[PDB]
Amino acid sequence: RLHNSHQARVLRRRHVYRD
Amino acid sequence: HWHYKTWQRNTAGYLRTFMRNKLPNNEMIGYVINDKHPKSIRVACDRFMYVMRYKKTFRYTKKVWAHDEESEARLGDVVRIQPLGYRIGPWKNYVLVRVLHKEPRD
Amino acid sequence: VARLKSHRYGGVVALKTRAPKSPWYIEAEKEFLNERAQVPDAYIERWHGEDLSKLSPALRRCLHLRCASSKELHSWRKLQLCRLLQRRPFDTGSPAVQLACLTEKILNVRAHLLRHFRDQQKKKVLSIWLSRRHRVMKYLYRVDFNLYKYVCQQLRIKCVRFAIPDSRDRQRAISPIAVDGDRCKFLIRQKLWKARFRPRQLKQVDGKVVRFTRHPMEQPSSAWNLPKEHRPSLSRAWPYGVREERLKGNYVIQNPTAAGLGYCPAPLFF
Amino acid sequence: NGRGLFGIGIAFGPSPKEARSNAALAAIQNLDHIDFDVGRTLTTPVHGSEYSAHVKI
Amino acid sequence: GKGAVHYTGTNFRRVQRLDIVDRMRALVAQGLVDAPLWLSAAERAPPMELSNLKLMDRKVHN
Amino acid sequence: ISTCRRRYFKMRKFHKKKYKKKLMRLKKIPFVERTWKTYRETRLYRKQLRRGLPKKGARKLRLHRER
Amino acid sequence: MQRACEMVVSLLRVDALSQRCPFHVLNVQILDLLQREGLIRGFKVDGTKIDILLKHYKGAPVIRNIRVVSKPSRDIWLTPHELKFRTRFNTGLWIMQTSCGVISHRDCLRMGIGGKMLMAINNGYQHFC
Amino acid sequence: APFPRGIVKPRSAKVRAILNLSVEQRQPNPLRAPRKSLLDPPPCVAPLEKGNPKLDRQ
Amino acid sequence: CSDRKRKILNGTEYIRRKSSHRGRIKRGSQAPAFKR
Amino acid sequence: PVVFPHTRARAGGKPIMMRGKSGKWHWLGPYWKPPWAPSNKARWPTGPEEWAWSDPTR
RNA sequence: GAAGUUAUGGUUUGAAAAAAAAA
RNA sequence: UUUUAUGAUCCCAGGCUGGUUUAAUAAGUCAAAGUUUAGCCGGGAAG
RNA sequence: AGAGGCUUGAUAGUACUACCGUAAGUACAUAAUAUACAGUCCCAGCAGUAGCGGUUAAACUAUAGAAGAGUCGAGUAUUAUCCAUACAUACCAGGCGUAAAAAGCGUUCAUCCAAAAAAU
RNA sequence: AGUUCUAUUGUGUUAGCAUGGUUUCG
RNA sequence: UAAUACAGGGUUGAACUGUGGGUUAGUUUCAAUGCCCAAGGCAGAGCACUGGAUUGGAUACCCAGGGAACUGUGCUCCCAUUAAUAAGAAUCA
RNA sequence: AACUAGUCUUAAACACACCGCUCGUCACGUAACA
RNA sequence: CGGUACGAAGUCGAAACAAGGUAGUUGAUGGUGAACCAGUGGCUGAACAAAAAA
Repeated sequence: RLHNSHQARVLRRRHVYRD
Repeated sequence: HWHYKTWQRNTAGYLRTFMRNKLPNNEMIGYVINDKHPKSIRVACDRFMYVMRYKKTFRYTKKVWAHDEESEARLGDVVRIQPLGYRIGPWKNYVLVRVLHKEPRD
Repeated sequence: VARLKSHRYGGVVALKTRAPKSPWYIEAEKEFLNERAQVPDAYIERWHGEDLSKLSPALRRCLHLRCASSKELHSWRKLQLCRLLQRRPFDTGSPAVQLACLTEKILNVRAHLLRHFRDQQKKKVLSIWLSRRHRVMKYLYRVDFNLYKYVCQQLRIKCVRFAIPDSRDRQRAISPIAVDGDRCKFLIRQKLWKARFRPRQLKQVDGKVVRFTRHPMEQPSSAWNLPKEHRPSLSRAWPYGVREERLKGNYVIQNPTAAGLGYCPAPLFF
Repeated sequence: NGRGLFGIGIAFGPSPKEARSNAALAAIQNLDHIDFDVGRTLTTPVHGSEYSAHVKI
Repeated sequence: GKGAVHYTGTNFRRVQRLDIVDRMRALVAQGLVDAPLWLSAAERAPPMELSNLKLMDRKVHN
Repeated sequence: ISTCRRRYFKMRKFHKKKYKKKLMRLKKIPFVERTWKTYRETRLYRKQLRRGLPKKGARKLRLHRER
Repeated sequence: MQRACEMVVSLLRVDALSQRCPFHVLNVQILDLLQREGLIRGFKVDGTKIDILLKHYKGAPVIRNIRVVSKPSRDIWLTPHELKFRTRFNTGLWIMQTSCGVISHRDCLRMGIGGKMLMAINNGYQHFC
Repeated sequence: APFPRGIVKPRSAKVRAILNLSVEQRQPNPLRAPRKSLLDPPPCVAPLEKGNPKLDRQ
Repeated sequence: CSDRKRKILNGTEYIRRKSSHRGRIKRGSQAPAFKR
Repeated sequence: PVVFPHTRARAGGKPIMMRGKSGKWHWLGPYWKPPWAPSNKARWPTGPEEWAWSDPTR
């Protein structure tokens, strides 16, 4: 996963916490 | 503006960046960076270019004004917009299509 | 050739000097130091009635916070904030409690610097802790928005919002220094001072001309970055009208610590 | 030998001829076996580097 | 530039160990040496692979 | 850098400083009183005979072309 | 991706029976491909680390070279007819990631699918980026 | 011990040998370079005695 | 830095560049100092 | 649980002693342990001597 | 007719407007 | 209130695009950018 | 020589498209010439970085210096232009101890990358 | 890694003190 | 660098916490000496300068004396600018 | 305690090898920038 | 104007390379026909000399 821009990071989140 | 050559347009990197950029009806995705004005939003959209010389893709931002008939897109919400073909007033050029992610309110 | 014979500059050049603190600035500093020095009526650590009963009244007085050191008073205050904002009795690492403790530590170090203004390492420690508190606030904002608002309200610190990435313009950027600006009004803002914005020279009473490297800080308005009521309009500033939220003054400002056009954030320590 | 045994020798001498003879002796002592395929084709291209020297096969 | 800074690269040499049987078979096949008398016995009793067994030594805490 | 090489820069810097100090005393500012093109100017345009236009196109100039 | 570029180092060890590398599902899949291609004796998954038991032959190791293609700071993708040209006349293994899993360039060429070129094992001197 | 008010950082081998306890070459790092072995080829240096080359088999 | 440090070493900058460090021969800075 | 270790990057930097004739530490002191350092047990194999104090509290 | 389209060289010398106030 | 180090404010210089063959296991599109009949475009006025 | 231009001190593999040691301009005619020689002497001059010329030069000038020698050829050479051969414009494909290059030590914004790569 | 407490502080700023080269007084 | 006062950082443990980071300008806290400014001002020592020697000769090295500089929340970061050859991950028992 | 011949160590910007290498003002002509 | 690059080697000294005969050089200075000298703080791209234990 290359481009971790703001939009990309917002869209790439399965859950609130990464336990 | 940048022009790609015929052979360059067949490469996997160019094709994949073109695929990422394109959507049905030329729609785009972004997030709200301005919601002061009524029935209007300024949206920052991720856009990618493929540089042949270094064989990698970099991202830049496209900021446009869209029309929001209702008041449902606040600051920091991820939205999908579609072009109009005409400029409503001095700024607005796109139309809100849907809200993808909503920043919590209140 | 026709030309005016020129000569090396003959004149007086202003002496660069520090900007004096205004009376309001000095009074605010004294108020902060006095409030920090105030000692409440409580004991140190976690002694309570049964623990203190066994001792004699003189030794109980020795235990009381009046005899306690600054570290013990600071720990007591942090314990009180923790008990206010904690998940459970021993929760000290939850981001809310971390924010409270970092704020308390920042205030304690600011008081210590106001006293030992020559302690340089503590300014670096203060900058590090400001950055840590900024990160903790950014994390808590996303993790729990309602609790983030509640914690900011209880701590009386600016509730900065991280809905969209910050800006590269210092006139718009977030100010971790400006946070907790209610306590200290001198940690709010500052006028531009570089190149064309540098203060102009002034002739002092002694008769020598001095130029300040900084603009003397003026007391900021109480309406700094607060919601305003707007009248209906249709102009360049409002090319589509005014929202009812703008008319009523109920709208939200995500960066209440923004310095504003023509203003830089307040210095780390002055 | 032109079949899989090859070596290089560097040697000194009072004259160029004796230097060459000593170098040949050193090469004979330094012969090693090259991993060739009976089919007489390379399986991959090959590169060798030493400071600013580059060999390409 | 530098010299022996290429870890996991040209610093090490990944070359095969050719024992007596391998070297003599190659020499005979290429015809550089006449077949020695011991070669048949050596081939029928090939040397073991000592490097593989060497790689089996493990450091132990005392 | 080594000491032997440092001496050259030492001497030139010292000469500069000394010659400025020499003029430091004075107060009256001294007064001091091109068809040909430079190489950088010449390198901008191509002189090869294309179809007519001397310097009116990207193929005529040496600017970075977007492609 | 970072973990794979790290595991390259653990794979390129010499004079070692086994070596450890960082754990990741992508690393596990690449190790599966390598074992199916018979380049490692085996591997073991232990929490944060993976212990690769390497394979040797006549002293030298089986893995003689690793060339990294796709780095976490730059993806590399190829169409089938570009992959064919780039892997022309080479017995090395070019690891490809596709919508069908982590496979070899030969599987990718037979399938005619577009893939992402990760690593090249024993590819000699053959690279373009 | 004495208090020198800081340490020195010489770069040359000569000054490092003077100002360090020892400059003995250590064993190569197994993660960086291979171990030295008796089979390593000797340096290609002409044998000389007092500046004269001793190159004669008889 | 190569040509830049060469200019520093030969002293062109010492003459032509303002310095908030001042000195009796170097050009001075009449404005508040900041890192650039 | 399987959790990776945290980074060995720490704020402030590394100890610096002020240049000149002051002897003051511009940052940190001479007892600072860098994050990239072996274990205490590794660095002190012998452990406490028989004449050291079991309880270090003053 | 519409939607997307990396700027380059001349070394460059970062804030520009509106609004508020002023008389 | 709107732009702005993703280069705003604001000078000077330049219309863009295509051309088949093309040696070397360097090609299945000539492979970051080099063209040559051509393609697209390039105000208005007898007041 | 059916013809001229350039070279005639060392130095550059003189490439490369079908053929890929599977053959004859093979034999006779039919065996060679130039680090032979002449003019000048740190001069005149030549040359591409290196360099040559010090009164016996394969390095300057001279080809009846011989029907001389090498290449291309109705042409050939000099200058100029470049994406100027890997003076790798270094993504393929260069560097920053000592030879050019790590900002004086640090706190951060934006970007970038990491950890649930590819897919969702 | 971070927060709280815990034991330890040749770290930085601190009112004052013990000692000492040197000069001074007889 | 004794004690005391106020603050860090490091190390060890318990609890809490749960990818919350690595790098960093349109950023700014600190930073030898010198110079500018301000302070004080004769404990020591000490540029320029004076005079006692050596030297064809010295504007120096040697000796005697010496009003420049030697302690600052100021101005302030030039450098052979401070724990090194930038920071982080991986490979090792 | 000294000198020559060695022999050994260290330093070197010397290698025609300390009768070495090497710095600068002034003087002297041809030039570019200013 | 002051400085700078080329050819020439002329006068004046001997500043550096060895402990170069006063270690060198560096930041900002003071002084001097010239290289340079002096103080102060940096570095080593410097030498000499150099401990048993009561």
